[PDB]
Amino acid sequence: GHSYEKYNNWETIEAWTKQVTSENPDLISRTAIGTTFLGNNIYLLKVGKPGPNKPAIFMDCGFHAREWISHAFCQWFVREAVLTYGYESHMTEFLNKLDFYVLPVLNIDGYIYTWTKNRMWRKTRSTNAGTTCIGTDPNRNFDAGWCTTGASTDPCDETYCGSAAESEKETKALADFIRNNLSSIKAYLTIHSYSQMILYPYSYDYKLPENNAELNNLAKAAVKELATLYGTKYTYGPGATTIYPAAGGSDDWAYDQGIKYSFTFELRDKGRYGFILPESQIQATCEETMLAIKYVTNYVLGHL
Ligand SMILES: CC(C)[C@H](NS(=O)(=O)c1ccccc1)P(=O)(O)C[C@H](C(=O)O)c1cccc(CN)c1
Ligand SMILES: [Zn+2]
Repeated sequence: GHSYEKYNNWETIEAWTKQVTSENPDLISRTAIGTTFLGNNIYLLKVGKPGPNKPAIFMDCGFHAREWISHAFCQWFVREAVLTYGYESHMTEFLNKLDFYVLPVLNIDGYIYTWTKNRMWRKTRSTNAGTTCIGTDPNRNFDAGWCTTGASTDPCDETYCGSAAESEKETKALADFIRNNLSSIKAYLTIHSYSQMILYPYSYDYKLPENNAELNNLAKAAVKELATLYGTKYTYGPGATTIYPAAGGSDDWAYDQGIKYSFTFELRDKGRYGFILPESQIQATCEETMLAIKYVTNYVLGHL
């Protein structure tokens, strides 16, 4: 069965998306936005109090298969939203005024592979012509300085950028959805681990975003709020200098679409456990991360 303080396999997460929706139809609707290479359904949960128009914030988890705390956070976020609506002032206004588009797992095929074969798998599980090597790095597969830096053109490498921008069914599905709903999406948030960072554009170039000062002030405030809960220290800044240059990322691509608030989160930890974060830290990690997400949400709403 499903637990919010354990890592859940896809079969369980899938059944969870159905159950949590069935149990909260006045706050959640579920749609599929596409299929993965291996035929799994890419679910999207629209969280919020239904109403005409409504702006939105898009958040995805599970870009990279082995980053299990990411998948855990999207689920945690959804429960928080539904349980506290009507009782906590901020979440109530949030869900009244806007929708969160939550995509609990993008790279489902890879996630399954980490459960069944190799816990440290990263990429998708699509085949590549002319080689036995499997998979593309989804966060090198977007049309943002595609494959110009921090990427590989070799299918056998962990940062393979693919045959072309959006060559992967999953990345195409996400890009198609965001393009189809551009007018309403005001912020883009993508969840990864590990390193304890909040990153903003650009990662494919050392150039700074037009609203760099605002984004830095936002990231700084968000990390301060996150630390209030358990003292967890994050760093923040543009992708290229805060971690390293990496072209083709979803956050850079979302920003260049005109989504002015675009962030990558790198959750716990700093490398003691790395990708293999113990389930005993799921609760604390998700709790402090909620604070930063809600802070960003509060800000974005005030600057519509
Ligand atoms: C521990 C994390 C820092 C992950 N890095 S990693 O798995 O150790 C790694 C190791 C070797 C090559 C590429 C990535 P990540 O979440 O996978 C970092 C991510 C990416 O590589 O896609 C990243 C890096 C630079 C900029 C961004 C923002 N678009 C995002
Ligand atoms: Zn990642």
